[PDB]
Amino acid sequence: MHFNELRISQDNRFLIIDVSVDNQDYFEDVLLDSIVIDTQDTFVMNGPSDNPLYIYNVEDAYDTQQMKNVRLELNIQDLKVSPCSTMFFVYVKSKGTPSTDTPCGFDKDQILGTVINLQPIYKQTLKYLKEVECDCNIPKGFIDMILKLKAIELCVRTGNYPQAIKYWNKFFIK
Amino acid sequence: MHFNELRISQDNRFLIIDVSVDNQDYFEDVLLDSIVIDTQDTFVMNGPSDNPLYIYNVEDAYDTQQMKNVRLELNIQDLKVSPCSTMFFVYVKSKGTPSTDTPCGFDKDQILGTVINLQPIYKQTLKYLKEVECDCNIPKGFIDMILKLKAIELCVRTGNYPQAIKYWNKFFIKNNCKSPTSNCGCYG
Amino acid sequence: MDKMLEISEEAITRYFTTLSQFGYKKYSDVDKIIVLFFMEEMLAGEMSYYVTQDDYRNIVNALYCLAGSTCMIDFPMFESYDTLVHSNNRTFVPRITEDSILRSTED
Amino acid sequence: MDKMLEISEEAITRYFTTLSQFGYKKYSDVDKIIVLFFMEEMLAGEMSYYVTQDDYRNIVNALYCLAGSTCMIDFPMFESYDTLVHSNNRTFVPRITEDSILRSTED
Amino acid sequence: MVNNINWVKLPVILDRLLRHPLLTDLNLETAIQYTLDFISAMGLPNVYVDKIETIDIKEYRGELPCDLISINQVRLHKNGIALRAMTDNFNAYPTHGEPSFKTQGRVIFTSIKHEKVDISYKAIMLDDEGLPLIPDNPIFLKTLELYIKKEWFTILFDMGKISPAVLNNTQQEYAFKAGQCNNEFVIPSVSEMEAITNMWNQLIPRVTEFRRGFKNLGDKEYIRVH
Amino acid sequence: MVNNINWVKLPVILDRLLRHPLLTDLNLETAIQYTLDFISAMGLPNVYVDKIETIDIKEYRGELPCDLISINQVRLHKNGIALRAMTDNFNAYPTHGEPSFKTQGRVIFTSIKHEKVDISYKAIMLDDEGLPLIPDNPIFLKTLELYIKKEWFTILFDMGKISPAVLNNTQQEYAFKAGQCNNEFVIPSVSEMEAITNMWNQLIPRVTEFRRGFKNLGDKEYIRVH
Amino acid sequence: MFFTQEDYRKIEKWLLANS
Amino acid sequence: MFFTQEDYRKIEKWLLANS
Amino acid sequence: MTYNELIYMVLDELKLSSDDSYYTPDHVIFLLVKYRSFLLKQRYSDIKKQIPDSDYQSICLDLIEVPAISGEPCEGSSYLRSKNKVPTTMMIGNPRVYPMDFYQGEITYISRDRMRYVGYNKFLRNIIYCSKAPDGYLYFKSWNPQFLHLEKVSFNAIFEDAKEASEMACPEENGTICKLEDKEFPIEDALVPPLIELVVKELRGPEYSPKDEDNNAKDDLPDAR
Amino acid sequence: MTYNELIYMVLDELKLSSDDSYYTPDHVIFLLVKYRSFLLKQRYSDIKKQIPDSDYQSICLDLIEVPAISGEPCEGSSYLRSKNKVPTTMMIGNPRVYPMDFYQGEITYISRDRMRYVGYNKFLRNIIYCSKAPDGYLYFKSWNPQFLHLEKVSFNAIFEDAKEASEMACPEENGTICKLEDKEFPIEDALVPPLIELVVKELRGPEYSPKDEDNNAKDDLPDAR
Repeated sequence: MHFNELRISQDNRFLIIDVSVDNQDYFEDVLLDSIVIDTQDTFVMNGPSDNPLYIYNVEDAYDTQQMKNVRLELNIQDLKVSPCSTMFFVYVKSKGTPSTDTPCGFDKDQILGTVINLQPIYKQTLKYLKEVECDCNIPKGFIDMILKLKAIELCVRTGNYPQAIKYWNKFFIK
Repeated sequence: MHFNELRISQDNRFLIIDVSVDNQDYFEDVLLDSIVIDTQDTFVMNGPSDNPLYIYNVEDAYDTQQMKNVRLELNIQDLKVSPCSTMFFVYVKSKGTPSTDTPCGFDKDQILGTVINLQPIYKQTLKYLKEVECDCNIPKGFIDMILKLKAIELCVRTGNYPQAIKYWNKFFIKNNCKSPTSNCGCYG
Repeated sequence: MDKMLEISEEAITRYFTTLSQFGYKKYSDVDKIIVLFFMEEMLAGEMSYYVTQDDYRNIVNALYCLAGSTCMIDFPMFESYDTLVHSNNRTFVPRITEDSILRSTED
Repeated sequence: MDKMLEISEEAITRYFTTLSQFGYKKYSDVDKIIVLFFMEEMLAGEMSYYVTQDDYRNIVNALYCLAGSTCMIDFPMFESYDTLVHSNNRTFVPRITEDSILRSTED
Repeated sequence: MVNNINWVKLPVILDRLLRHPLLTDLNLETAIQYTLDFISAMGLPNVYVDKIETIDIKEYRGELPCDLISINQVRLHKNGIALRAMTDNFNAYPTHGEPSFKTQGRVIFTSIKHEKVDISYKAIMLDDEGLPLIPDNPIFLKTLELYIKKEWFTILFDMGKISPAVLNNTQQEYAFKAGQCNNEFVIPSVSEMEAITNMWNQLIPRVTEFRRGFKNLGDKEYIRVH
Repeated sequence: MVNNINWVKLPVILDRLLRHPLLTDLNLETAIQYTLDFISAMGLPNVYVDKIETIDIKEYRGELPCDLISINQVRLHKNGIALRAMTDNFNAYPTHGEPSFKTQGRVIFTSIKHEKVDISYKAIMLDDEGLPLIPDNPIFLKTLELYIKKEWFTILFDMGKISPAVLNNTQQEYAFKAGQCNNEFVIPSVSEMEAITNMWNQLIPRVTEFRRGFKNLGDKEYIRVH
Repeated sequence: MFFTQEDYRKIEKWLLANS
Repeated sequence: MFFTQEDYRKIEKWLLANS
Repeated sequence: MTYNELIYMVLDELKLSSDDSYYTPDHVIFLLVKYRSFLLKQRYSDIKKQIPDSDYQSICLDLIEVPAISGEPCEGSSYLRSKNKVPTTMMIGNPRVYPMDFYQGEITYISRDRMRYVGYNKFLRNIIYCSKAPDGYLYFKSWNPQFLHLEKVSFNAIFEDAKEASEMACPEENGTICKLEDKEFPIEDALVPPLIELVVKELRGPEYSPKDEDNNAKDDLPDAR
Repeated sequence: MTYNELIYMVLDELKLSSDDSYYTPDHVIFLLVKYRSFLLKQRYSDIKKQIPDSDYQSICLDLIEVPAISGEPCEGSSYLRSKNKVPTTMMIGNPRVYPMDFYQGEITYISRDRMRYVGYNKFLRNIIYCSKAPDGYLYFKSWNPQFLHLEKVSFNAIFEDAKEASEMACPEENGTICKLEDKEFPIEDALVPPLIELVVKELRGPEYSPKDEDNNAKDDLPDAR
């Protein structure tokens, strides 16, 4: 099970989630179960936390192949969070048993995808480039921002979300 | 032709390949011919080597949408190679003729995509991660690891495969990884 | 957890490997080893029933201070398939060159 | 673009060539390399959709501060056939020695 | 001190000593000893870490912190009144005033039975290893280098392995740089000269900054206009 | 200083040193070390780069800039009042006025809980490699040349590879050029002498230049005519 | 945590396992 | 794997609901 | 250079080529090893000078924990010691025990007398100290119980017997060199011509001296037989 | 001048022309190199003087990354060492390691003992260091991780063995010179007559000494056979 697109809308008003189940033959029995949204405040390592930001159960929408693909567009202001200074964690679940021929390690019910707003980062890069235009010297804040973004990338791809939030809160919010 | 999912499983077992011909009607006729796997030791500038690591002819199966899309789950132990210290070259040959009026260059019967295990490289980079916190000092290890990875990335994206092999040999050929245990770890 | 076990075993094995090669490890790092294995036995014992999720948050965010502190303790690696910027593999398929009253359409 | 990729590939190849011959490059120059490949990544991904023409102008004018800054980054060469003083290959073809009411006259 | 005490690790001195082929058998074990000897022989207060730590008095006695080297002051925790040196010879001994104190080892002998006292004391800045941490001031580094060089050459000269002229030159250089370092770490800064000036020029002298923690030693003395 | 501090690269000094065949074994490493040693020993304030940088105080503590060496002043961001040095021993420690500051390492101990302060400090002009950058004043270059030569010949004389007369001559020359350099960099220029003149001649003395950033120290003191 | 139903069924299955 | 108090509360409440 | 080259230079200067020679190469090895220490002391004992890298050798030792005296409780703390007896260093060079990496670690090689009283300084309670006991072993001492886990050290010094320390030489990348003749002799080239001259002078006179050659129950040296 | 000219000058002065001679040209080569080192130290150790370029010699080194002790997470940072063993240098000249351009680069070559405590100064953190370890290789250390990328260097110094450094000499434009006899001997021509005199004096007396000629299970040297 995987993500098709997991993006925040360019208008900074919707959080786009478009999930799908993998096309391989032995997820025929497997479906999509729920969508749980967490922020940098309510995250826990062991799956979604209690009192989450927004829970979604997918039988509610439909009345079986329609249930294998889902698309959500959440008005972020309705979630009562800041679209610019929020890092969303999007969990998904399966509620379904694959066949007995699955190769090992592929049978995992849950996934996760981190989300942030790239507009503030784009504005910071534009500001630093404007500074570079004057006298052709590289500000050190620009290199610091680049390397800290790469640090958060490494933390996310290695799954070390606690230190990822620590860096986010320490550098890209305050 | 294009690649949908080209990856090594994070458990260091399976070299995952998922090819699918383009959905545009120009390429409706063209079909996949074979899958040839090469490593940095059996690589040649043009086309696959005459001593590859694995061959798979598509036509030795059901023969049309099944022919247009093919997927493999090759286990690496059968290939007698190391998942982490190896860089695979995936060649896909197409059999057919694209209909005329397609813009040129799109009608490339052969496509190539490389593979590397990024987990051990992240393991190396985590050692220098915390240099980012420490101000007053340049995070030199972090920068060095990032540039080492991006050298391979750019040399791949520009088609400069020989220098990519040279950089891989210089940097990451001595990578270590936990060999997957044959007894399948049971969970779900 | 099953992972605090692995980190603790790795840390103390590295400690005794250093004491085999050298004859000295900084006690400022022996303190970190002590904290680490004390926490793991705390969480894998009869005192794991007194922890809320807020306590879990605090414990994890305090243990991550020990991650890259010394060579004995390393940043753990989890199975992750995410990133800060994701790829858009959606495809475009309009219906016979049609549009809605304002915009485009697909299958 | 397809040219930022070439410039970055050349720049990092030169960087590691120097680190092969030598064991040192100025980190004031590694900073320029970092800026260069960060821009290359950002413009060739999902972040380019926020780019206006004013943003493109500013980005190009900021990147050209990197042009001759180091040996790694070099001035790009584009296909051009112009100059500040163009040639005059027009030919004069008088007709029947005919002056007009005031000016001369050709075909 | 005009300059700032940026801290660096001890082997920065062995970076510099072992340039000399006659000092190549020096070690961190020797560096630690001679560095502590130099720190004490110089007695510069800017090299120590200012710390404050409260203790309780059981009966005219209290436990002293582990890292204490010198006491800036002692005061009562509740009043804030500072303590003086105890001139009394029979403090905690009865037969059949203003508070004071005395410190010898890990014990502080106050004149109060049961109270908490605040001690502002000086210690040594340590490293991640339990080792001393030295200033990187090149004057300090050069003087410490010359101290260690002079000691080692004194040993070699007692052995007869160094010419007496060499040792005389080393001692001369070390003496000049010892004076230079002493002045460098002692002469006040501009901000410290404002404190000294405010202390110096006083139409109505202030002679009771010991009761406070010398808080108002440096405040300006403003006279109203009539 | 009469002249201007035009900056030039470190290997200039090796261009001058290596003309002596007895100094051909010097390297950029030794140049860097002895250049830092010389810059610190002379302590010339015109060689350092004046910078100003604002920090925020958390609770009687603040983070200090990385390149700081000496602090000219510290003031409050909102009011502009300068901070004197700390005379207190119990600054942030409570029990059961005039602002001040104190700096030891990368931390500044001020007497204010939550405020921003401006610090005027001095650092080293650095090179694009990231190395110290020296003036081209040939008096400075000559004195640094003689400093490095004196250290090298001292080492050789310790081994016994240099005559005592040669070392004595080198020390004598270096001593004279050190005096010459100190007078070169410290004697006021004509405009600095105007500032000193306006500071010296004052019918109504000004004794509050520190509250401002010594801004009006050289301001001419005008008397109205009656 | 966010338990799914099937996990609860597993829990009661293994609890009534010692029935 | 790891449980907190709240996880046990959910499990026991869900047991009692269906008994 | 190797033991073989020095040995055969001495032999060829003396022309002891026949197998039926009174003075065998073993005499040459003995004289070379002793005259090496003699020359090194004569050159580097008067006043302190730079010692080249050629005069040194690295031995590798395997350490074992041993009681101070016996297995009693009150007999003091235990010491580590090398498994085998260690060569005696000369006091002219830069002896150093390092943990298989010369550029790292701090193990201090001190005198026997000093090591009785070390580590009382609170900042020197974590420094490992070394000395060669009269037993002939290298004993280790410290106040930091971590030292007892140490298993392997290498000791670099100008050892007083080249043969002993070369026999204890550390394993090379290719492997151990069995024959001493194929190992490298520990001396600077500037001291090699004097060494050969001294050894050749030592054996030149004895080379041509008479022998008690008649088997007649008699001493035949007074008659120059 | 080459090794051949010096060797055959010594031989012709000794008139060791017959192939049936006890003292071959290898004796001459050994004596020449050892007396070269002897003369260089005798001339350039008492006090500091100018060393001409002729006593200097160059080698080519290929660098490989190695662990400090072994592959472990806590054994310290890695080093760069030459693939092959490096000749010992003489502490009389200007040893220098350069990145194949003498007039560029700063790779300091320092003492092995100093190299332990190095790089702590903030401005010396990008300087590459060298020292010939007791293993025999030339190890490299620095705090700027870029040094590990360095692959190939050169090393100029007055080496202890002329032969060892001649074998490791840099390739020339024409190519490698197979025969040691065709390489340039590293000594100034002002020191050559002393060297030839010393070596000829070394072998003059032995050239006319008696040999144990008879094959009779007996030592025949006392009889001047």
